[PDB]
Amino acid sequence: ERPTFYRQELNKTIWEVPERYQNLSPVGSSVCAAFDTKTGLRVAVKKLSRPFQSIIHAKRTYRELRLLKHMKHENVIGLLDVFTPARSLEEFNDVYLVTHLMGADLNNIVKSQKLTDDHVQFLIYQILRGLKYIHSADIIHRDLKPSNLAVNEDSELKILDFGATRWYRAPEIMLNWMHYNQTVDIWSVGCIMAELLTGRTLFPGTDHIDQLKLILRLVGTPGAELLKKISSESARNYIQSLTQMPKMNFANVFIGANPLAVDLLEKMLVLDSDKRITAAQALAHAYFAQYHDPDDEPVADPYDQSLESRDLLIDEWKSLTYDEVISFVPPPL
Ligand SMILES: Cc1ccc(-n2nc(C(C)(C)C)cc2NC(=O)Nc2nccs2)cc1
Ligand SMILES: CCCCCCCCO[C@@H]1O[C@H](CO)[C@@H](O)[C@H](O)[C@H]1O
Repeated sequence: ERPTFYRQELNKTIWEVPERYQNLSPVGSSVCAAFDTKTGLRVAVKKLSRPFQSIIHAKRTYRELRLLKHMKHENVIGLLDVFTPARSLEEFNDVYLVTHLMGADLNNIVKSQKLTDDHVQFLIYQILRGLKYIHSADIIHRDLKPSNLAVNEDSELKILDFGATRWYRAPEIMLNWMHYNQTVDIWSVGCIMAELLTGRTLFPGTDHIDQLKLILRLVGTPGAELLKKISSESARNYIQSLTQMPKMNFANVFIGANPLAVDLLEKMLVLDSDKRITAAQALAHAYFAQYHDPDDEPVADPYDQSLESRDLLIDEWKSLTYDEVISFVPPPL
C-alpha cells in the first residue's frame, strides 16, 4: 500500500516524508539526519533540489538513483529507500533518497591528529575494498576525500559522494587531461592514507598551481618515459623547462611509520597513472595482512555508463526516474 506522508518546513523549503521518518534535522546543502521508526536505524534523507527543472537536473537525478540502486556492498553507500509525495507521474516533482547515517565523515574521526597504524590499516582497507567494487563496475569516483567517507563509532566505512577539495585530486584531473582511468581514486587514497599517518595534509596547495608544485616536489618531475606520453607540444616543452626535481624517498618524509605503509605509499603516489597500484592489487599488499580476505572482497555486476551520457527530453528522464522509484526493492534488514 501507499505510506502516509507528513509535511514540514526544513531548511528554507517544505519537506514531505513518510511518518516512519522522525527527528528530521538538517546537516548540509540538501541532507537531513533522521531516525527511522520502522527499523531503528539512523538515516540520512536527501531532498533533490528541483530535480526536473532542467535537462541537467533530470539527468543528474536519474543517474544518482540508478547508480545507488545497483550499489550493494558493505563499504559503498546504499539506498535504504526512495520515495515521492506523488501518487502519479503527472504530479511527480520531488525525489527523496534514504541511506544509513553512519555518524561522522572522515574529518570528525581524524580531527587533525595522528591515528595509529592499526587504525589506518582498517580504514584504508575498507576504502580499497569498496574501490575494487566501484571500479569493477567500470565506475570512477573522481572526487575521493575525507568528507566523502562515512564512518560510524566503530570505524566502519562507506564511500559516498555528496555532489579544500582540490587537496586529494590526481594531477591529471587538475590538468584537464581527458582520458582518466580508475587509478585517479588511488591517488586520492594515497593522499588520504598519508594524512591519517602523519596527521597533516599531504599536499596543502593554496591554488591550482601551488597544488601542482607541491606534488612535483614529493614525486619528482616526469621521467623520459612519462614525457613520451604528453599529447601537447607546449606542455611537453614547459615540463622540460624546470629545475629537475629528484623523487624524494618517502621513508624520509614519513619518519617512524610502518615501512609497509611507506612501500604502499610509494606505489599509490606515482605520477604516471598507468604505474599506480590498482585497488585489487592494493588489497593484497602485506600492509593489510591482518584484514585481507580474497573470498570476501566482492566485485560488482557490470554497469552501463552510456545510458547516463544520453540526450533526451525532460519528460523522458522524469518518466525514467519515476519507473526507477516504482520498481525499488529495499534491502532486507
Ligand atoms: C549525480 C550523482 C551521481 C552519483 C553520485 N554518487 N555516486 C556515488 C558512488 C557510488 C560512491 C560513486 C554515490 C553517490 N551519491 C551519494 O552518495 N548520494 C548520497 N545521498 C545521500 C547521502 S549520500 C552522486 C551524484
Ligand atoms: C605537470 C606534471 C603532472 C603531469 C603528470 C600526470 C600524468 C598522469 O599519468 C597519465 O595519466 C593519463 C590520463 O589517465 C594516462 O593516459 C597516461 O598514460 C599516464 O601517463
